[PDB]
Amino acid sequence: MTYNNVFDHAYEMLKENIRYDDIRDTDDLHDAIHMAADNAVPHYYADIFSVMASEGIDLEFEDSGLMPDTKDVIRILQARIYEQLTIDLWEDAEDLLNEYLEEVEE
Amino acid sequence: MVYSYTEKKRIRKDFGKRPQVLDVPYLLSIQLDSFQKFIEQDPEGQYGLEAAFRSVFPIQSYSGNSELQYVSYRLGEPVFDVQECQIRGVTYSAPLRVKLRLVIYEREAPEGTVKDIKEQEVYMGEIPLMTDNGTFVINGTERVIVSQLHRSPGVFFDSDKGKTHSSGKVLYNARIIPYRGSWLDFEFDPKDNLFVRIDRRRKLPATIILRALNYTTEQILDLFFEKVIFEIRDNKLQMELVPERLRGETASFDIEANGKVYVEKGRRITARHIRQLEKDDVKLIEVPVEYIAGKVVAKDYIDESTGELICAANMELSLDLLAKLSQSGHKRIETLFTNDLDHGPYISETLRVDPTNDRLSALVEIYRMMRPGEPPTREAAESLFENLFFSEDRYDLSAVGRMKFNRSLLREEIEGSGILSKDDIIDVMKKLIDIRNGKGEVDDIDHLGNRRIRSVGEMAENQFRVGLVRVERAVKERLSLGDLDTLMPQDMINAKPISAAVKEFFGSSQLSQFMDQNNPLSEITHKRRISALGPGGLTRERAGFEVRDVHPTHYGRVCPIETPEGPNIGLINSLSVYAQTNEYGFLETPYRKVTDGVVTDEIHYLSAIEEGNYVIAQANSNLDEEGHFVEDLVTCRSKGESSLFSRDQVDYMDVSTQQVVSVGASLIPFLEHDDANRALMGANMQRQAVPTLRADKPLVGTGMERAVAVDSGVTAVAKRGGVVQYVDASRIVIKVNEDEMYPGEAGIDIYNLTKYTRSNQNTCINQMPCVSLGEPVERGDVLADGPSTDLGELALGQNMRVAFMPWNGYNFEDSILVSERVVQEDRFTTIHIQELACVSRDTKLGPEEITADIPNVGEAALSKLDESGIVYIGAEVTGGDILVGKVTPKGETQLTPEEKLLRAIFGEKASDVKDSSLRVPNGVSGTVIDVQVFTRDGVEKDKRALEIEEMQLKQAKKDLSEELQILEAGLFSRIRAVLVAGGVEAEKLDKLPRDRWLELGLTDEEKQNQLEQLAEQYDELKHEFEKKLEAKRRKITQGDDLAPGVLKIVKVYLAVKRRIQPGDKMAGRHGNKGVISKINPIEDMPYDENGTPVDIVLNPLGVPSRMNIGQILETHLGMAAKGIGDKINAMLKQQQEVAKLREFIQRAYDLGADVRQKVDLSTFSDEEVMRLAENLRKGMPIATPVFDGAKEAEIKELLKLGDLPTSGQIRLYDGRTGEQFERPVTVGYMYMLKLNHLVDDKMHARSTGSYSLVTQQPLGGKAQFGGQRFGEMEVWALEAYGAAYTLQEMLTVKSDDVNGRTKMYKNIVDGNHQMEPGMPESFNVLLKEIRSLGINIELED
Amino acid sequence: SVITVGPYLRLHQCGLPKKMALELFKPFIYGKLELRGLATTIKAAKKMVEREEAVVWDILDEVIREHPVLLNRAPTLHRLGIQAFEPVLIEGKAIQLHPLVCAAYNADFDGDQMAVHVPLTLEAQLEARALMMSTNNILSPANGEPIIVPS
Repeated sequence: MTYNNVFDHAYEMLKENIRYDDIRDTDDLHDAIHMAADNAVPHYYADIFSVMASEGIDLEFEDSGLMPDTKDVIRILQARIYEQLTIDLWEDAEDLLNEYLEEVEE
Repeated sequence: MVYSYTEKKRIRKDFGKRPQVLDVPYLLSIQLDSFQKFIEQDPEGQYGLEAAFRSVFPIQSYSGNSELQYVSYRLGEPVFDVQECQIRGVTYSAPLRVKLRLVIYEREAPEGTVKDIKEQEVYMGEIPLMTDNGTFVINGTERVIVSQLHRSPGVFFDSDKGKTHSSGKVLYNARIIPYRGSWLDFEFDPKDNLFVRIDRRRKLPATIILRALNYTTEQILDLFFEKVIFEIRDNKLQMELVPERLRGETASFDIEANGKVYVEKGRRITARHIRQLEKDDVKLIEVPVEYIAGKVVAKDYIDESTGELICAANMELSLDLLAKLSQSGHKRIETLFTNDLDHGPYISETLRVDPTNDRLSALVEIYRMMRPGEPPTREAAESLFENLFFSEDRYDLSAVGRMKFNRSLLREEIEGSGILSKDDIIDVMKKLIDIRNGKGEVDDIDHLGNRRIRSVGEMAENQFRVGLVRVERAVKERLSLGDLDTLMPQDMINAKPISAAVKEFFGSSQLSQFMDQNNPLSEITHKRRISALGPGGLTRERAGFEVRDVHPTHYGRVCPIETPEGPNIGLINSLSVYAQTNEYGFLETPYRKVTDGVVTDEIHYLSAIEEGNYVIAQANSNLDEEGHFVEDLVTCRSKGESSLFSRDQVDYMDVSTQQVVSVGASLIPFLEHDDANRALMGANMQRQAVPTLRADKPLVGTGMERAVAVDSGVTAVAKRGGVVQYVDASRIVIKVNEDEMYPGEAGIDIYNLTKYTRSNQNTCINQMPCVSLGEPVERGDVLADGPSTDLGELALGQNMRVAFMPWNGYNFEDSILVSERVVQEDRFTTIHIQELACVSRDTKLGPEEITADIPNVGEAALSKLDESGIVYIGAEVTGGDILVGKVTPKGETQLTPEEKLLRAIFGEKASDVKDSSLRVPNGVSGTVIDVQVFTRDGVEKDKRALEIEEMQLKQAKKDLSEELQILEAGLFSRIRAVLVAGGVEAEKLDKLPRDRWLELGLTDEEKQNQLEQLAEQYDELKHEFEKKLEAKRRKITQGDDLAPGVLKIVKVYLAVKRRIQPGDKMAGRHGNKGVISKINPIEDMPYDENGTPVDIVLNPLGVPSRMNIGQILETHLGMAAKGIGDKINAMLKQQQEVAKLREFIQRAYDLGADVRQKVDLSTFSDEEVMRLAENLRKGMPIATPVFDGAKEAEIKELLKLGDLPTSGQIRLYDGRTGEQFERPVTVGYMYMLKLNHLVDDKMHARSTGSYSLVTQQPLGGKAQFGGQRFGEMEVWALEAYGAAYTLQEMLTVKSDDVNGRTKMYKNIVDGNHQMEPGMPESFNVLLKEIRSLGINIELED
Repeated sequence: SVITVGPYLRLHQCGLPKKMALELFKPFIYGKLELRGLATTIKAAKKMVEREEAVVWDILDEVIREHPVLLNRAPTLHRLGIQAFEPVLIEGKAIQLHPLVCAAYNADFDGDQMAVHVPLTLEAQLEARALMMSTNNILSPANGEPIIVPS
């Protein structure tokens, strides 16, 4: 319900970041994903407990290195949204790279 | 100098002290091993595609009695050439010819064949075949799949470090790993009990997985506890004593032995008291009562009166049970043993926790536990138990996993079926209890013996199995009801979904990657790359921060150096030089055998499990010629940590000092004297470099450059070479040697030199010839020189004269000051070839062809174009010039009542409103290279592409005519030789052509033989020539695949020459990058007493922080190398005799320490000395190895020969002030590099452009532009300054207003310079969005 | 662009590339060619920019002569990450920086980038030359230790 809005906002901001930073590889294209992981995440606990209540995100982790180790729950719940957003936006970034080479008539 | 017929021109002075037994490998065994295992067919059913064929076939699945077996997987031919299919933009794949057979059996006929069909070839599968380098092509682009590492099937262990309980208690688990299917794990409880985890679900009870083996609980507990016989016969209460079963026991009561006391209360239980009880034959004696109360009845007992429900499973005995067993009269009572005292009784506790002891209740419980909720239906539980039971299709324990399961349990067999059995889970539980005791240590997670490295063949097989089970699903669908409806040539399997699946897999996201075009050492380290990211390592059951760290198994298997500079640092480990994948899949590095007296020169390949018990000596240790160890205490190691051993306690030895580094960082001399992070940084400098035009050799190398340049495949390697016939700038042909020769295929081989075509990272590839004319070569010798290659030796960058001083500020911390002479030599002038990919849109209405004659174009731009909108080859495009004519089709506008004059002038919108031309976005300059218009079958593009067709026809004729002309010349020689015995008319042969009127009437037997042989051979050669010519003619002019939205795809290669620039992204081999401050002229730079100005000045102040002593020694050694080369150049310019330069070359190549290089002269004399003098006149190629390389004394004794001061402090002057410098500068020579980044490519700050509705995001000034990232912290910095108007521009006017940009542009251009402050058109949008609801916004002060 | 070092141009001055500064002040070039009467129409000024003759460089030298600018790295953890300077034309495509501003920027000269913000209004020029100069801030705004330290 609210995770779809965050997903669409992250897709739009990541498309604008790859449009602006105009890089054309799959090895160095990660700083635009760092732009999407640091901007599209919600700030305080209201939307964080509101987005994770909606579908699209789970508690289990894909990579062990990105999991934080602290006693504050809000840092782990923010890094959860960040890691899930990077995992769900890697393939969409490569799809918009495949659409990106012949999108704008220039 | 007789090794590969190219070292004789350029002798490398090797400083390798330690002896080498094993030579340098092919460096592509990892990429080619799985390919030669997957494609080559094995009649034995293991390790291949035939092994995957025999594991799922034959199947019928519904009452058919008709099996399908097809033993044919050998025939396969590529459809075109590799380079031609790479140019044409088509994927490079080959069909798989599989011949099938079918057997139809009658009803109730065992082993009866009534009908059969024969199929010679069934078209299925289009597999791409890799080349000898390992670059298979999709859509005209080479793709390299990165090899991975995955958790091999076996038995794993982990301690869990007290994670889920957080007190500090360990939790041992034995997670069995299959090849595919469900995973099973065991769990320890904080209350010391066992649980089962299946597919990461909740906790299962313990003994339900083991009592489902058609077993009873009493048999399980009798398998647990052993050999305790407590007997009661007429109130006896006397049992058997066990002295040897226990080492100590707290005796709380008096223990007597045959009328006398043996162990008193609180008596000694020492070795003497045990010996006095064991030496005397003591029968069964009385025990105290309280030993019984701590015991548990074991087996299923029944009384005389009562039956069941007593002593069933873990019944704690009380005072109500002793009277019952005394009334029933039990002769033998089985009680506990307290087995495994180091761990304790744990099975009886799990029996006490688990209420269920029946098998059917266990199946109902596990059937309700797998699903979230299902009612018990008496057949679902058996099906769910069979699904977890080991089978063939749903479960796999193939040869690697079965061998690991045998080695984990100390079994002696290696061959078995891929299924578990009844005793296997019992042995796994026994192994878990054995780890719980302590006999046997817990294996670490990050061993290389636990993780198996998989390559591209296993990945292709694992993806092909999904297509194969789809194929057998289609076969099971087709064989249903199709008894007489087989249709073996008609109703076969559609090969389109499996081709789409293999095209998606070889064009995947994580696995298949693009090969980086810069510095082909980067290519050969992409081909030797092992990463952990992907769908296979996506699960990560046991991972964390420890996986990214280094384990001491990483000694010689992979390298700890080569990791990328991104976030994933520590998880990509490049494979080392000498390591080799075993036949199971694990990595093995070679070790030579050491006997008692001598050292045997043979080598073995050792794995991690072998070296866990073996002893491995160090690499740097003394060894004489015979093999006797002269050192009494050789420093060695046992399990990874170095500790001093004796001379005979080791039986292995390292072959060479190269195994601890891979091929990427083996080009850096003195890796001891550089820091590890800085060596990693130097590897990240060497991973990217554009090729240079001059390509000067590394004067300081390691000897790895020739091996990389001969093993990467970027240069042409001459096979069966010999006398060279003809070499030009595009072709190399070699006359065949008389040593090896094919009967009928003696001929010549053609080497087509690839010219300047576009690569992946916009780089040029070129192949310069090495042998000019008339020189014998060897099979293995090089002939072409690729990008960054100097005469078959790898030359990534170029070296220059370096002055170590602080300058006037132009080198701050690590900046670089260069000279103007480097610009004068056109040095590292990069050549960037980009792609012009034209598009011709096809709509619902209008024509499809894009033609010439586009209006609204000036005649100055139309003069450089030929017909049909293509420019001439050699015309320069600068910015907005037209390379191809873009054409919108004539649809969408012919049914318009308006704009008739616009359709008369500039009809159907042939150009845009206001846009640039479609060549390159603006800011460039450069000429065209090659046009690649490829046509469709029936498209009529002759007027645009007739030139390339005629040119490629002439190239094909010039390539494939010379071999048959040499064969025809040999035919004419045999004509001139066959008529010697009869009718000598050689003057008539030389006078009249055409075989002297075609072999006139000589002696009849020889005449008939000559006419028959010449007619037969001439007609067959003419027919074969016409067949090859017509076949290649049908190959060239044809059609290829294309998207239906476009008609043609025009590819124009556009070369751009980029001059010198102050950014330059310049670096070295030791992790020292820097930028150009200012282009410094020649006359104002320091120079020595001979007047040679320096070429580059870097900053020594970074030296004590970047820890680069190897840079200093490379500098001081390159100084001596170029000094020897300059003395050779002076002897050449003085034109001395051969014998005077000969003694100098001998003294330069023998004087030193024991570097064991037995190269010498008097092999070739009076020739080829001037050639090597002209080769090495620009500098001496001294090869310095990494670990057994140069010392300081070797550098001093070699540098005294070049008439240079020993400390390196060469006194310099000044070019700006002329004052003699104090603190004499150690000048020398360093091998510099230019990276991929360019300062003119990083250009930004677009201007006010049209077609922008919000935030100036579409159509700015760039290639593809977008306006954002002012920042979220810079706004707060402007708040911290107190900037209001700059922040006001950051809010509305400069940032987020359309009318405000026009007003500000009018203010700047008209000269008003009025800001007009306020809240323009953003707060108005806020008011329109707030007042849309039932609440409004008023207006007050 | 890529930041390089400039061993001159006293503290309230830095460098700026030629082909970048020719483009950064394009409406200012248009306005001053309208003011001096050298360009009659706007397309004449757009052609005079494309020709790159000497009087265009004279007008550009009149633009850059006493006009401020902002240099602004992407990590601004504190206020001294963005600093106002004075551009001087440098041959090439890279930016020459004052040597002693590296501790305030917390980065070394290895190819790190810095945005070049042009003050477009007169009040923004006053904000640059009054508050954001490197000569206005000598001490640190958090400790009192001077931020300009030789290295």
